[PDB]
Amino acid sequence: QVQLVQSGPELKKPGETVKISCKASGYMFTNYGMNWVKQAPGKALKWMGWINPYTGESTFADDFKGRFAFFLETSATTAYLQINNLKNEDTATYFCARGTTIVWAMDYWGQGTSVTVSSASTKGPSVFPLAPSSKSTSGGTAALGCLVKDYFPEPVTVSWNSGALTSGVHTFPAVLQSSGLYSLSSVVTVPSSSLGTQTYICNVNHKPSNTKVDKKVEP
Amino acid sequence: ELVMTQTPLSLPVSLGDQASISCRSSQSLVHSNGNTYLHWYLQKPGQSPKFLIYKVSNRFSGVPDRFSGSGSGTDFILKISRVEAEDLGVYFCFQSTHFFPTFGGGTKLEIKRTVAAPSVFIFPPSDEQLKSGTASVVCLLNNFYPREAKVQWKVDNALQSGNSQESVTEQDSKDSTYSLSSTLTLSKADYEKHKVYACEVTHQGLSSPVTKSFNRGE
Ligand SMILES: CC(=O)[C@H]1CC[C@H]2[C@@H]3CCC4=CC(=O)CC[C@]4(C)[C@H]3CC[C@]12C
Repeated sequence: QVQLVQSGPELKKPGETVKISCKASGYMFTNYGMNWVKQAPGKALKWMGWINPYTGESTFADDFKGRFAFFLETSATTAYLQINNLKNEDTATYFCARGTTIVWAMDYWGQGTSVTVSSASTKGPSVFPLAPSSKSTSGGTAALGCLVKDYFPEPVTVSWNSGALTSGVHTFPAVLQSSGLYSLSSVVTVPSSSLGTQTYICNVNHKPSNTKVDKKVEP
Repeated sequence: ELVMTQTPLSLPVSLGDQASISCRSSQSLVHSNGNTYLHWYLQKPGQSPKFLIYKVSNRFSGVPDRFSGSGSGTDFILKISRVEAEDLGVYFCFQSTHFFPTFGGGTKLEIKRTVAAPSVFIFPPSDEQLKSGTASVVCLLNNFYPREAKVQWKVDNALQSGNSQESVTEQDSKDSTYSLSSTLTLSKADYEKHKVYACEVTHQGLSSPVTKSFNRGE
């Protein structure tokens, strides 16, 4: 079906350029507009502009007249956004969204690319088992998880047992401490009966620092 | 330059009840060609937006029947009748009649439900973490409502201050509860100066405060 899959998280110094991509599939690419939407943390969506891939032509909204460009690679069905001379105001999530021109609305959206602009250097997390306390012998549900500690910038991606354990999982919003760095926890609930059955690995990816980590959580 | 206003910013509704987000506009959204190009998206926590309604009153494919939109000129309503747990999210109106297209500021739909008491857990710091030179203690409150919860730390039965952090999840998409983590962070040395670590939870669902604790080195 229609899929828009955008490139990963970016961390860039102020003044540098960024180029974000968005690969489309499952339809004639040249036949539909490509729109870009900005989303600052906890703020509303903003329509930046679109590129008409059939004419190669770009329109920008007032705020994004200036340091912003759209590019295409029709052969490879990818659209790009490039921001340059980056400011802190650009730290945000950027979305491409197919422009269904027959009713002047975007219909399919990419998953979002998160860009942090900072003078500071990527710092990768440490991961610690939050180890379950309920003895497998007794009943009820037992709780367990991973403490993903001391990283910059946002986001990190937590899954469990390589994304094949999703039920009962809570990954908390990241929070800051005085260190200037982020921490969070991902916890899961599981029948205490199964802690002595099968294993629990949490899989933490933090892409701006290129750390992929697996942690075996156990008694 | 048109303005696109949404009301409210925050709309609590209970399950099965109806919800009206409204969206005004500084100028008519009728095109000189006859159409109204007003649309709605829903953005669920973490996820990218979903197409709901196009041209004022049309469900996009797959969008359930209990969503409907209406209005004309400057005033539009989105009505979710018989509200459900997964309608939780932020709703935006989007106009593309006049250049340049704009979004409303969004309405956060919140589900109202009966009180539910937390499941409380506690995790001592890991050996691994200690080896590196700090202790973090974590206290988990699982599956509760309302958001409000007082979490207190007793270290050897002395109350703590401004050395822990709270994080709360967004409302759950199936049962509409919250989950919370409180994390006390001490230096390895500080941690070893003491023996009993406890988080005491106070909450509307609990008839009296529940305490979870451990003694060091278990
Ligand atoms: C006003 C006008 O001439 C029309 C002609 C084609 C239209 C565009 C077609 C593509 C499109 C898709 C969107 O999702 C936003 C609206 C837009 C960007 C439309 C806005 C109004 C346009 C620019």
